[PDB]
Amino acid sequence: MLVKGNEILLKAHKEGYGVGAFNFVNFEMLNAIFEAGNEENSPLFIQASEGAIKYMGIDMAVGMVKIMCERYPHIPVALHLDHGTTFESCEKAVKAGFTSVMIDASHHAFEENLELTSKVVKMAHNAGVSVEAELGRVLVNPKEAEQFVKESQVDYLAPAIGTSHGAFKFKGEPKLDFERLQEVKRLTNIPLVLHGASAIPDNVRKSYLDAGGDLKGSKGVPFEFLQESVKGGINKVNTDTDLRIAFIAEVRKVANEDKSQFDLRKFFSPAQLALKNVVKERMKLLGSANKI
Amino acid sequence: MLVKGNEILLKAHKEGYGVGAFNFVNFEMLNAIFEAGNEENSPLFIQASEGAIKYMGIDMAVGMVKIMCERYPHIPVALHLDHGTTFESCEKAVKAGFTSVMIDASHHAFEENLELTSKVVKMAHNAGVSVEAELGRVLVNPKEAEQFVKESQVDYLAPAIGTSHGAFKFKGEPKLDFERLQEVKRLTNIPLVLHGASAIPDNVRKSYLDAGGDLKGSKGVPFEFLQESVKGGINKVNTDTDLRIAFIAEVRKVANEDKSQFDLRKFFSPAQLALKNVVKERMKLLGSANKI
Ligand code: NA
Ligand code: NA
Ligand SMILES: [Zn+2]
Ligand SMILES: [Zn+2]
Repeated sequence: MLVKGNEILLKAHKEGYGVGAFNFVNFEMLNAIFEAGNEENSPLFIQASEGAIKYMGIDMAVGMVKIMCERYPHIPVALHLDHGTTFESCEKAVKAGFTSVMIDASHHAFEENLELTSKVVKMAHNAGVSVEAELGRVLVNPKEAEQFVKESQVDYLAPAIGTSHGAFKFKGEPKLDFERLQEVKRLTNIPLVLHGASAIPDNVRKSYLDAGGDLKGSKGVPFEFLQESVKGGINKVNTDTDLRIAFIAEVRKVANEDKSQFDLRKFFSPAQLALKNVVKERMKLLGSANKI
Repeated sequence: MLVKGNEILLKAHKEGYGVGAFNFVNFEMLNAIFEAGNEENSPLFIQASEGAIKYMGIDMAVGMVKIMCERYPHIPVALHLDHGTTFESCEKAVKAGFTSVMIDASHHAFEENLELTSKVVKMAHNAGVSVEAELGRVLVNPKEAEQFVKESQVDYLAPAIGTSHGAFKFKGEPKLDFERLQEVKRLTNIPLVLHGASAIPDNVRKSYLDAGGDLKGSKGVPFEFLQESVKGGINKVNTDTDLRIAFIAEVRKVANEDKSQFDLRKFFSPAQLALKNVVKERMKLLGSANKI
């Protein structure tokens, strides 16, 4: 059941909890996410990257979501364009039926970022679609964020607040700038979004490594990081990496333990279950559980 | 573009070629099958087992197919219930939008098989849906097949003609009973269906084995078996095992060559390609290519 992204995030903003934004690239991922939402009674914020959209076809991406909505008509669902890179991409998503689009111009200077973002906002808003943007600079400047939000009229903002991600990659340990987050929150007074905050739960790790996987290069932030960010004003937490690892861990396991197995269901059923549980735990962690 | 099963198979029956009936259990399989049909200009006979329907949900199964039809409006597509086991299952498939249903009561005695098949036919025909049935007994008796088809009004029949399958499994290496096939074809004068005729292409077997797979128990039949079957009057060739081996082979390979890989696209993109190529080759082999 598709609704504006802002309808879900404004509630989270007002009531001070976080909503996991879960990516999907096919049916297996989508089904697991919906079942998680159903079992935890949590609103659903579903994300599709530009790569995922090319992979599925925007018609199949939206099509599958609409089908799942009819299964669980009681669950609020926002279909979100994850990291749109062009106005045309966001435009296509809007026409396709997305209820939320992100335009990422955070790698550009303030003025150009504001220009492109404002352009997307005008288009999306005219079609009743919510918009997300990103802003940094190194950590974001709260007063810059204030002006950016005011002039762009974006619905939610992803501020650079400690994660090594996108145009704000750094060398060393990621650290949540809590006070900076609170300042941004106070000055903007809109839902805030957290990017590049992969948690890699212990059990998920262990499942992947047990299946012969290698995670050297994928180190996650503590659960405390996510909890503190939510207390700081974060209302949307992008979740993809954690889903992939749990999913593929099971795929590797099945391959290892039975060389003669080629029934897709045998691979992807456990994979779905693992992914579903990650989503469920994330919903409880962020506080979106029992919010329906 | 959904058309009734008999529309596609009757053309194959008249012109003496075979149409591959390809199973799918998710998006990846379905997409590869459609791309294959598009690239070989071949009609599409898509199959969904009761297990696949349980896995996907009949709403998603039909839903995805309808979406794919909109992508390739020029390709005739028959959505087929593979090995339905009850009247209710066939009925649910019909109400869901399937354009062809198979009721498998071949493990029952003639009278009971005919009775259930006839009931399914009455229901399906009333809804404009084609029906497939199966008959044996050991090899099928042509005269029995003649009476079965005449009294049941079934659209196409799967005769036990040499393959180890279902209620007609055996120990030795399968041999096509060509003259028996010809007699059944001669007496029934309807499209015939071949079950349990997996023909793993050399490259497919190699790919799966190279990836550390084990195929003990999946020998199958030579291409010539399929070719002679079509010459004999077979118009529908169930294809599932061959698709899954090609698909999983690539999945295993990706898992083997990079332990740090958990991008689902990296796994399933090559998997789709492999499956697509199997379908394309099968279409050319059976002679459905360039028939659109
Ligand atoms: Na985003
Ligand atoms: Na069948
Ligand atoms: Zn970002
Ligand atoms: Zn059969």
